[PDB]
Amino acid sequence: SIFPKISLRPEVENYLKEGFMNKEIVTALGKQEAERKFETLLKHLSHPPSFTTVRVNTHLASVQHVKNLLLDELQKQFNGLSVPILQHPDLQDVLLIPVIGPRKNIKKQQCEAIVGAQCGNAVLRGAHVYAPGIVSASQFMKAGDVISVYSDIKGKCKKGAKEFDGTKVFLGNGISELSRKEIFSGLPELKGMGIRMTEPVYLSPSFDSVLPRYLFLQNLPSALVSHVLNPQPGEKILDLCAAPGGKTTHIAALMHDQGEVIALDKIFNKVEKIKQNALLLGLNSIRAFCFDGTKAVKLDMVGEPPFLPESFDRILLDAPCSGMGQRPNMACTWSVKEVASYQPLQRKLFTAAVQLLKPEGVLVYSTCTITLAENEEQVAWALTKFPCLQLQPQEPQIGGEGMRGAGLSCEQLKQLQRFDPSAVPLPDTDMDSLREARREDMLRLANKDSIGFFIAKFVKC
RNA sequence: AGGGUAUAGCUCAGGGGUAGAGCAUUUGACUAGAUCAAGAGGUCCCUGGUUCAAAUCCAGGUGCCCUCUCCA
Ligand SMILES: Nc1ncnc2c1ncn2[C@@H]1O[C@H](C[C@@H](N)CC[C@H](N)C(=O)O)[C@@H](O)[C@H]1O
Repeated sequence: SIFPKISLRPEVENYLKEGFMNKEIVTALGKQEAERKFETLLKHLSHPPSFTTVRVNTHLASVQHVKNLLLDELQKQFNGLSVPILQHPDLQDVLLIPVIGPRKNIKKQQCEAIVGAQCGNAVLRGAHVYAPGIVSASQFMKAGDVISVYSDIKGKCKKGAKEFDGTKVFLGNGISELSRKEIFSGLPELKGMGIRMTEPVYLSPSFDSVLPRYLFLQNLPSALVSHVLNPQPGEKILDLCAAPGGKTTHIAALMHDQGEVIALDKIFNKVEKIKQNALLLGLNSIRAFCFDGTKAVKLDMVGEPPFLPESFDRILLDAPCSGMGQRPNMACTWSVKEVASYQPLQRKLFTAAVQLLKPEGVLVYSTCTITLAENEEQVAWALTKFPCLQLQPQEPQIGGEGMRGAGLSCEQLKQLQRFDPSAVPLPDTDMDSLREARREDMLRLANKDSIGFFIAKFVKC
């Protein structure tokens, strides 16, 4: 609708093109169709998901209670607007709030401000602009000025600049709470509110300091993964790549905090974020460690990692990925070598995971990318190198089936869960569209118009 | 068969030979700054290799990073 295609390097876009236009897809669909599918995808990746999905912390508050509190909250934030809060029938602990946008009738002010691309993407998802996000502002900006926020999607604005000739994207208008001086004078690493969004292009609730113990902002497929893994209370679970611990805390909540959830991560601060989250939401079965997942299998001769092989009941490999399925992602200035730089690491982590898995155990491999080399190909490779593993059907089945190209059978592809951003057209929701909307339409919208994601389920013998 | 990155206080260009921009900071002028001018600034991460010569190219080392909703 409103935004152009995702600004990719020619080589990168041609890489992905090679991915989506392979011999098998061309055979089963034709070039004229597959190409349009690809372009539709690239057109969709620039726009926010049409649904703000919120995971309920069932270990501290029920879904009903949280829903009511969030009704009061939306009553407060939207000055008494009327947006519904659906409850997913398949994902029992997930709430859905529709996104009101885009709004093309926003009048652009003269006082401007430029945020980081990531900050912009956050704002489109219903976030305000906090001080560390602003990388540019009109030199005459005072606290209280109604300013227009623009997103430096290319990430080319050098911080502190008073002018920018590069690529900007209008995010909406907001009331500033800081002058340009207060932000760029001296070097105070200051925090807090910077720009209170009052007229965003996409209208979504702000989830900063609201019910921190009860909520967790989480994409629908991400919340789905922990359900697919299906952890039972009392088991031993381990997710190699865990931080900041969304799926970790979710797993812990699904087990009623009864069992043992070991979370690993490579970066220290990230592990600290895991611990902070677990302590916040009230989960005690979570134990986080700063450790290389590729070297997590015991070899030398000495409860901390590394662990003995076949010592975990269930393992979640939420492997690091290109993140090409991210929405909204209006631009990506990556090298092709950078985009395809993940398959080896994913394979190492996968091997380490299989070694650490008990027989009859479950291994769930999940990415947030769209590439074949990081998804279906990794499944084929996994089923080839490890013959003990065997692909399993999943519950709940929500996303589409696997993409042809890895040489898998249709029976195998039906057991994968690939979420396609180009599944359904972009819904330009407004209040009139809200009122005359069948619920079964909204649910399908929430299930289809999502970020790029891929889930695969394995069992050991 | 993992990758990217290290340059001025901050944010980043550049590039085999005399160190660059924006902002911040300093000074002067004009009526504290939506004004003008002026200069202050860096063993270019460590080590080794190629080379007449490496801040630049190569290798190793180390630090930081590779969002899977919101202090960016
Ligand atoms: N070799 C590695 N071993 C363990 N963790 C890694 C490794 N490389 C990257 N990571 C971590 O993988 C994480 C990828 C995250 N997106 C995981 C998100 C997490 N699954 C969640 O749902 O909240 C990064 O934060 C990395 O710190």
